[PDB]
Amino acid sequence: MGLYRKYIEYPVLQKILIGLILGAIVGLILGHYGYAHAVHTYVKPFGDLFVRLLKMLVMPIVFASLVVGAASISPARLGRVGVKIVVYYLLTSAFAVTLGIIMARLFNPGAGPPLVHILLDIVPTNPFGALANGQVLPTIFFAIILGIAITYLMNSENEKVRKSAETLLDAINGLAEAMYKIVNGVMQYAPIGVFALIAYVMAEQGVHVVGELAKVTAAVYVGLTLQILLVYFVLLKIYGIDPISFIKHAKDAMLTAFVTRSSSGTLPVTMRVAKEMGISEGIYSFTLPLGATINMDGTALYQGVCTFFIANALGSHLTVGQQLTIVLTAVLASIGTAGVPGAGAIMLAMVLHSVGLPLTDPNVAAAYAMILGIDAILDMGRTMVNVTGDLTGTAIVAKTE
Ligand SMILES: N[C@@H](CC(=O)O)C(=O)O
Repeated sequence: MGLYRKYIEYPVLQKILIGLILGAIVGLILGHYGYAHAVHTYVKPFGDLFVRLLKMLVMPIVFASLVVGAASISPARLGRVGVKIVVYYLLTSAFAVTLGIIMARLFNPGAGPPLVHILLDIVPTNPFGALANGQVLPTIFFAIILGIAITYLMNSENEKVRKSAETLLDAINGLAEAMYKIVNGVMQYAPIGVFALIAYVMAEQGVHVVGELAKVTAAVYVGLTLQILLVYFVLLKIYGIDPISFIKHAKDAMLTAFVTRSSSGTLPVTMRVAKEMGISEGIYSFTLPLGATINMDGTALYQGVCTFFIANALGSHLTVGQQLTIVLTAVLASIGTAGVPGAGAIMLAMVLHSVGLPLTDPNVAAAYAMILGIDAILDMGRTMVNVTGDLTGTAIVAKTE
């Protein structure tokens, strides 16, 4: 076709980066000349199509890949990896949100759920209904249950049941391997989408990011970088794995999660960098699709610093906010959020409705609107630390096995 084949000749991460750079440059130039409605009605629909594709991909890829993932064995490896991976994700997410409580105290703010039905909603009251209407967490539950039942059926004695279980597992594996090819097809289109998205985001609200609300995003970025270098480095340093080689060996997945702003949009490159890391296929194949959508350390560290930006601009106080329930509801919102770009803001609204200062006041929508505008640049570092937390967990359970 001509220049199209040269466009599918470049490597991907030497192209999404040039899209981000030439999006931020043209966004700043068109923000210095006041073309904000021009970008918002001409260039932003490409980024909205990109976000539409990354939302489309998440629901088959969290079901079929997770059913295939729960086919190592039923008892031993699955049980031990399950317990020592969910408690690992819980401690990493809780340490991230208590770092967020630690943050915005050395840093500054910017001036200018019935508590058991949330856990009972994990069990889906209808599996196809909880697969249609979003609901990533009950889809995860039903997918793990179906995987365990399929790996029980494959060890049966009747030949017809064995053939039927093998055919069902091969069908779901065909869907889970077709969704990765659709991910590759989307991430070929990705530089146009990230160009449009960062162009609009730098144009509309990002023109004054460094003037005011610079200390909140400085708090987010310094907290995420210190989260990396003070949790993941020490967790690789406990179990005897050199972590600078871990960054230089997983920088592929780190960078594509940094630019595409989706944890579940970087699942194939995270799987290929685990195999290029050589973790082992049977030991990552369950915990990477689980960890892609059950632990988000970026949103966990992000909800605390967002609630401290809102509550310390014009809010009640910090100890009247009762930070322990902020930690708990932020861990729950990190667990229950999806892997799309603009996901954690809605769960942040859920956190604020659940802990205090709900979204009805005339001085809470004005603080939330600025962070809804600036959410798109924080999503980058959020998904970056999420995918490298997944990779860190896979390397840890590679060590203790
Ligand atoms: N972008 C995050 C969610 C968020 O921070 O809004 C994810 O893909 O999981």
